[PDB]
Amino acid sequence: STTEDLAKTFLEKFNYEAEELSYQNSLASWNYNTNITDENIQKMNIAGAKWSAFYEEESQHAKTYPLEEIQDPIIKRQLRALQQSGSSVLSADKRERLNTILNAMSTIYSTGKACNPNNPQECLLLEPGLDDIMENSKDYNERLWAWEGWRSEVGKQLRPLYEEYVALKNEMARANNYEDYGDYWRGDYEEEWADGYNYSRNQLIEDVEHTFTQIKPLYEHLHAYVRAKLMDAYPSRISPTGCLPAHLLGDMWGRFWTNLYPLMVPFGQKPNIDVTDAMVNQSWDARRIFEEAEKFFVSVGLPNMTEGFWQNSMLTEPGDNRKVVCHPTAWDLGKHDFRIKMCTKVTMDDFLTAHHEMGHIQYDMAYAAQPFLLRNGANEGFHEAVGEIMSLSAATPNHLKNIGLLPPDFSEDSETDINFLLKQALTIVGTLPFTYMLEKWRWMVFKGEIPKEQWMQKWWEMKRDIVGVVEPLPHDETYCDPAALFHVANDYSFIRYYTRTIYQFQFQEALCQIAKHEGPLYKCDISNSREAGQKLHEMLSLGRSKPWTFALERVVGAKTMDVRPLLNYFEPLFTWLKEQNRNSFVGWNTDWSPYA
Amino acid sequence: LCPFGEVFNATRFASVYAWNRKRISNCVADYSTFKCYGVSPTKLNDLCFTNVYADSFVIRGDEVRQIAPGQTGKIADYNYKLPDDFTGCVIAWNSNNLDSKVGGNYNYLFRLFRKSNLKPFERDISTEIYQAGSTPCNGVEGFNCYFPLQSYGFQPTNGVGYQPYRVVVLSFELLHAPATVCGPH
Ligand SMILES: *[C@@H]1O[C@H](CO)[C@@H](O[C@@H]2O[C@H](CO)[C@@H](O)[C@H](O)[C@H]2NC(C)=O)[C@H](O)[C@H]1NC(C)=O
Ligand SMILES: *[C@@H]1O[C@H](CO[C@@H]2O[C@@H](C)[C@@H](O)[C@@H](O)[C@@H]2O)[C@@H](O)[C@H](O)[C@H]1NC(C)=O
Ligand SMILES: *[C@@H]1O[C@H](CO)[C@@H](O)[C@H](O)[C@H]1NC(C)=O
Ligand SMILES: *[C@@H]1O[C@H](CO)[C@@H](O)[C@H](O)[C@H]1NC(C)=O
Repeated sequence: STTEDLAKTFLEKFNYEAEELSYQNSLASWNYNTNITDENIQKMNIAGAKWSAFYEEESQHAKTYPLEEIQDPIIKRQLRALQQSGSSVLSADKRERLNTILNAMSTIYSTGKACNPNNPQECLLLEPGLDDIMENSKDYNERLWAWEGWRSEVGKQLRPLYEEYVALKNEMARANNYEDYGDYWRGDYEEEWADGYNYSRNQLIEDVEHTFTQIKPLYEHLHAYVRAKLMDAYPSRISPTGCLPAHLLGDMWGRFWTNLYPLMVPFGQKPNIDVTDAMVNQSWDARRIFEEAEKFFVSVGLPNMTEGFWQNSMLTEPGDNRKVVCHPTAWDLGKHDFRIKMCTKVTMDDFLTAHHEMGHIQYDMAYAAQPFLLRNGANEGFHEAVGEIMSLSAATPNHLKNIGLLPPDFSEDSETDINFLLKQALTIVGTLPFTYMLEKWRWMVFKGEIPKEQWMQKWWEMKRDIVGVVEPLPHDETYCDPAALFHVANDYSFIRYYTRTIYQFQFQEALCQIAKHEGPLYKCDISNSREAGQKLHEMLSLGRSKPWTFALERVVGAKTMDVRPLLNYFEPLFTWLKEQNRNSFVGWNTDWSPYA
Repeated sequence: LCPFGEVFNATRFASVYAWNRKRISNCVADYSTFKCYGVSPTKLNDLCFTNVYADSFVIRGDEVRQIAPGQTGKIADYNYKLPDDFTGCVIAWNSNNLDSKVGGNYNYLFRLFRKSNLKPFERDISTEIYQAGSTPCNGVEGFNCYFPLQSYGFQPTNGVGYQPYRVVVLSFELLHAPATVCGPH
């Protein structure tokens, strides 16, 4: 009797126990997020610790069926996921030391505070306090203390920790046969498959970089336009051929330029479409929104929400004694138990969010028949891409007409479209160079290409060169500014934010084709195209059972990441910016400094 | 006169692996899914049979598909098989309100492993450790050795296909013995 026999029957029994322990973890965690009590924190910890103990134990057992000896690729993909390994291969001392470090970092990020150099008793956490300054201030000096203070106080603490964290992760990664921690992380896009659905870890670098050069033009003109307006925002602070002072960019990092919008609004007298007041006047409540989001998905031929989804979801802030976490999320607890937790308000924003989050649930329902270990998006980027596609079509004036949040005789205003596409680019394309540059730095640090003595030096060389952003004050190697961002300090790969953005518009372009949409790529509304929803579902239901390259091909026709749809989405704005910049510089110096 | 209540409205059903059989003999019978294979249910109150066997267990919504002739699955292969020429009805209904509970109810089991498939209407209640590999278990679970039974785990929040369903499988028997089960005629 063959080793694939043993593997199949081992997995058959694991699936039952795993499904059960994992369901108890989901339930206890859900109990916390919808009722924060110290008792519930306890039940959440106790159950989550049971699940991870079970998993690591079973992950060792899964290793006794060598992958070489398995032929059926559905069993093979199951085992690869279970026997995927890390951190156990270290010594027990270094494994314990690593966790001490990851834990030190993660908590000094959520508790370190920085004090205003002029009001010493005003000491502000990031989480409510500095964040409010970096997202709402228009004062150069106020924004500067906050930005610099958080990077001198919280950042410098993390520097020796991050230093040692790099050493241990690389030891772990090479102990598992990867080149470095980065090569380990790029394994999340790897695929081992015949006839050209393979995808090598080094190709992710190849594809990320090649897509990025195509972005540079659109980013250059977005950059030139905001630099112009920001010059007006903060007169005599910004060079017109220079880079952007990092502390003026709209959040704590310049991760999203989206809060810069009211300083640079293209057509000030065409206020952006806001169906909030319509919703309030038609007496819509939270139930109505979600019903409407359900309607949208049926119209493309996807299922209704399960009856459990309506009993067990938490669609409003409970308003009794209970204390909750309001951040919208879409849970797949297991055992076809699907729920959304969201503190819904009657706003146009929460209307779109319900669509975005119900899209997550549709993905979850679609692959529920796959084996347990394969119930995920095709890779780390697919779930959010699918969610965002829904938010896109539901915001269009056409859909808003058909559901009567916009009068039937309403006519779209091309200037109002430019307003909307600018705000979109401030978020969507703004973040792409930020994201690519961060992971490139991280990836290089792990490879050993950047020495310790040049960490912050190459960081800002890359901020200046790639992102067109320049540090307002000089930072030596006493700083660890990349760790002053959550995902770095909390040890999370960052490239998903880049790939899922590119995936999202690949999906939407492919679906609007199928829906025989007429004009430009924004303004598209896949509503009522059962053909489009069905193509979507044919991939959604794959789970992780096929390589993501095949999964992408199932919807768009190529097995490749491709950024041309993103550029196509923004083509209207792209030509508008070009004409707006007839008398602006485009690109940046990389020599100019506020402090020079 | 027929005791269909104590098989349908029974408080505790059996585990599918140890499925229950009740012989119905010498009475009158007055008759969610309800699927018949050898006979028209609409004509049931008119017919007459020597014996009527009432088989009952619980099962997942997923698995109600398997209590039918010519089916394959853990349930049909390893717990309750119906013969290709089955002549009878499979009545099923959702029992979430009854057989699931907030902590999980785990008193319902099905056999997960067996060295061969059951013959039709065979029952197997052995609990011998299942040796999947060359090296023998010694009553000891693990190392390619498994406890043959597996628990269900019904909670009220599960999706429908994971919820408990109560099943009754009525077989109808025509021997040359005097028929003793009927309705009006
Ligand atoms: C999705 O659900 C709705 C209702 O929850 C279904 O619409 C019908 O709604 C009326 C009253 O609202 C009910 O009496 C009907 O039983 C519902 N069902 C049907 C089939 O009309 C809607 O049809 C559901 N969509 C799908 C694809 O099942
Ligand atoms: C896919 O594979 C192509 C063939 O290369 C050979 O096969 C693969 C599976 C490797 O094991 C390699 O060592 C072999 O030489 C590659 O040429 C091609 O670039 C690959 N494509 C991607 C996206 O990885
Ligand atoms: C919330 O938590 C408390 C104790 O942790 C518990 O008594 C209560 O039933 C829980 N649920 C709700 C809905 O309040
Ligand atoms: C018991 O069985 C009969 C079957 O016809 C049904 O009508 C009845 O409602 C069942 N339940 C009770 C509580 O009587």
